[PDB]
Amino acid sequence: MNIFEMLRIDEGLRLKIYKDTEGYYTIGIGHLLTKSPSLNAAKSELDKAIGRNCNGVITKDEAEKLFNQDVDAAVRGILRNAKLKPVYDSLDAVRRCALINMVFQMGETGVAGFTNSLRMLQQKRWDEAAVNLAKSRWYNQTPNRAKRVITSFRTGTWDAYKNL
Repeated sequence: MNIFEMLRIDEGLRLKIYKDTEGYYTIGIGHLLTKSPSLNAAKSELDKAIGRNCNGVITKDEAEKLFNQDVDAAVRGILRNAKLKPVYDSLDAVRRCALINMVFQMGETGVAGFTNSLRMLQQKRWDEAAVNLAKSRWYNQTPNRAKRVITSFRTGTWDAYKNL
């Protein structure tokens, strides 16, 4: 298992514009298009992102390209972030994947706000961190995905995904 397979399980693949769990316009593998209510604004962002008139629809290939960009940008963002970088550097491979997953879903800023949990991860207090991460809107809103990520941080194995 790798970061790509992990995120592909959590986000799915949709080739037509869709609304995410939060009601936002998305396409492909969790690629947020806009937080704006206008499907029109979404179709415009999409065309800008792909470089063609897509009419709200993309190919598998296009979805995967966007995905490659997003994962890359998620990693670069962590590495550039003063709060995130030190945590990432302290982690093992699997747990690094878990942090990338959170950043891909909620953006750098959102994850950097998990001050206490970040501190516990840095200290390698697995059980305490899992408990703290669960006390969040994130967990209450998308509990099955959050549990999967949390288990990854808790155990340092891919057990939560070997099911799936």
